[PDB]
Amino acid sequence: QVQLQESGGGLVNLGGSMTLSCVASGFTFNTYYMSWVRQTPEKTLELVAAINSDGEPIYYPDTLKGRVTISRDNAKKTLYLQMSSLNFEDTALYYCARLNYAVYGMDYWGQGTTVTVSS
Amino acid sequence: DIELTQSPPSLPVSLGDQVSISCRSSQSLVSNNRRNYLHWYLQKPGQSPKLVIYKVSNRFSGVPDRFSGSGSGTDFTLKISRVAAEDLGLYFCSQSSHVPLTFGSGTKLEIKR
Ligand SMILES: C[C@]12CC[C@@H]3c4ccc(O[C@@H]5O[C@H](C(=O)O)[C@@H](O)[C@H](O)[C@H]5O)cc4CC[C@H]3[C@@H]1CCC2=O
Ligand SMILES: [Zn+2]
Ligand SMILES: [Zn+2]
Ligand SMILES: [Zn+2]
Repeated sequence: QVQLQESGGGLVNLGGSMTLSCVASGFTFNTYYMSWVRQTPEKTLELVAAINSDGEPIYYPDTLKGRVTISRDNAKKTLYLQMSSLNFEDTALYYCARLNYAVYGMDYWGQGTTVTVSS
Repeated sequence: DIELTQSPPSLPVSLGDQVSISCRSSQSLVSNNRRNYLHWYLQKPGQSPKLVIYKVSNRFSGVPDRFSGSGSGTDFTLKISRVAAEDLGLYFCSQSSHVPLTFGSGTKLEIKR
């Protein structure tokens, strides 16, 4: 069974930073492209970042360029997301999702980790 | 980017109903080499999103027989032949034909009051 478990969310002050982790099990993590999708209170879903199996970012939205970093530690089977200068809009449920070659999109999703931005 | 509009936003149903939900794409999904890369996820209440169907009609791993999908171009449909309690939650269509990958406005399947 494919497992994804995010961690690192919590309360952040306006303009602070966040570092999220997602540890993977049940699959060969090093051969899969990965992504971070955030879900707002409104349940809207938005792609935050994507990375290849090689550790190279393949996507960042321009609404966050300069404040986000997606990384992976293949040996630790962990995916990371760094975000700085958090604003009120960064408040969301952050999910890590595995990228499937046949779907050309997300297959499995973690449980998500919540980031709450406070003034 | 590509907007995916889901009709209806909310769908009140009765267990055993046969329902069809819609996802309309703001741009054609046949304009390039990635023809109709339209997928459907179910976000059951309190749980994470699960892949139901990918690439219009393909049932993902673990997807019961009662789910099916159709469409080409800009209008896609997800059909549930007999709604079960396990089918309630938020349905999201998603397209991966164009960059970036985008998600739909959602269709909430809920028990009719
Ligand atoms: C994020 C993205 C939407 C999703 C696209 C995607 C979706 C699935 C996917 O699958 C990955 O395919 C590798 C391959 O092709 O060899 C296999 O090796 C991996 O095991 C598998 O994980 C790859 C890609 C690459 C481009 C991504 C786009 C970049 C911009 C964008 O919007
Ligand atoms: Zn648009
Ligand atoms: Zn959009
Ligand atoms: Zn395009």
